[PDB]
Amino acid sequence: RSKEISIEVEDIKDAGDTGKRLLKINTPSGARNIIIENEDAKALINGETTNTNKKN
Amino acid sequence: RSKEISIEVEDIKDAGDTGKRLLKINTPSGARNIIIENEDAKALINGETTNTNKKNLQDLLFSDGNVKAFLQATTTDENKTALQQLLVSNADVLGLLSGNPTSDNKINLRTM
Repeated sequence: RSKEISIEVEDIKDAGDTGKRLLKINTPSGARNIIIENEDAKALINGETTNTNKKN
Repeated sequence: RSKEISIEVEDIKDAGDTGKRLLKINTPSGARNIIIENEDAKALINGETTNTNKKNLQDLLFSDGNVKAFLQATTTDENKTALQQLLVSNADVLGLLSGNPTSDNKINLRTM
């Protein structure tokens, strides 16, 4: 009868929507895409800014 | 096989690598260390920036190189010429600010 019963993210009944997205994410870039909504701030944190991002 | 299901993070089969690291983390600082890969951006968010972090953040924030030199408080004579042009529109006054006005600038500055 198995040994571990590896649950999945959606089995965690009091996890939040952003919380489940973060738990599923594999890389730091993916996490930043979830967490940072302001596109200019995200661009700064990614070290990749256009002239429009810089002005903003 | 059953007492209670006090599962652990690695029992969650479809959790991602970053997702499991975040679920295990205890503090906001730890979470920021996982999520933010750019060291200059992480330093800004932590409110703890070196002069190198500041210069690198200025590179992410501003496109104009003459403006960037001004913000670093280190300007060449070429940077100064360009910055003068952002600050003053009169061509004869720009001649004066250069320290080397042309003959025409000199005549016009006296008239002025």
